[PDB]
Amino acid sequence: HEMEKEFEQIDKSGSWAAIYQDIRHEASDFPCRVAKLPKNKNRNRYRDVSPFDHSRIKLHQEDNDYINASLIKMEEAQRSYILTQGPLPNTCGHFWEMVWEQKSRGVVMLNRVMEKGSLKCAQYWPQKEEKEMIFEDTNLKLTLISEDIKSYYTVRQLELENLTTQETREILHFHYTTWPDFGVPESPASFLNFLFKVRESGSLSPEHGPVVVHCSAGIGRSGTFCLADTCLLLMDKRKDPSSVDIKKVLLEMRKFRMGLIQTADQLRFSYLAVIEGAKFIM
Ligand SMILES: [Mg+2]
Repeated sequence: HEMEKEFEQIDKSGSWAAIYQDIRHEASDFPCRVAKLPKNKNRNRYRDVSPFDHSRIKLHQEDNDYINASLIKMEEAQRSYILTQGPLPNTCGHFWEMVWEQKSRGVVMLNRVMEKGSLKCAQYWPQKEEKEMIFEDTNLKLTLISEDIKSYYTVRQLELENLTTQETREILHFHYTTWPDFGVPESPASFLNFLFKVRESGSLSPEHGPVVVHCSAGIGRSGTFCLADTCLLLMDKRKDPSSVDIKKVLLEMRKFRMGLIQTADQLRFSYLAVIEGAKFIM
């Protein structure tokens, strides 16, 4: 591989910081007028992280249609993802309305609810079978049916019911529970095993709505997930897999949501995950 020796070169020169700065400078800037309306102030977890108007997900019920979520439609890779912030105590109803309305089958969570003793996401799913959640604003019920708890991630079977129609769906909740408190994983092996399990589930199939991916702001770890998955798809489809340019792919993604990949260490980690995943995509 070359991005393999190309990885070596960037490591060698200590230019991750510079390459990452270049991405920030080159990234698209589109308007986020709706996210910034006064009435949406309490629907944003971070004032500095907003969906662009052109790609935001719109809620369908008769109220206010806004949720901080973006559709990332990766044209060449042929896969779409919704990236969204960790829901707030007042937007869990909206979050599950989005999953229903967009026909998602999987939700991918990349943080723990509390990290370093600080809350990063509301408890937006039920931890106990007998204590289901009812979101009275959006008329949805959510029940934990089972979970498969593993050392580095947990997969939950959730039943989401539209209480208006009594229709139900099974939603798979893929929760990577072991991202470090500071920095990125030393090795991408667990992250890749996690991604491959999400893939294996069918949750990323074009038969279903886009997978919902989140972390706390929905741009950093979430960025890393969608970037690695898309690069690996492009290296599998493209006539010559060495032509896939991770910085170009990330700029393409950032036409859909700002800020994806939040640090130079995250950008390095994405490269490393894609290089290692490729060996596995053998
Ligand atoms: Mg119990």
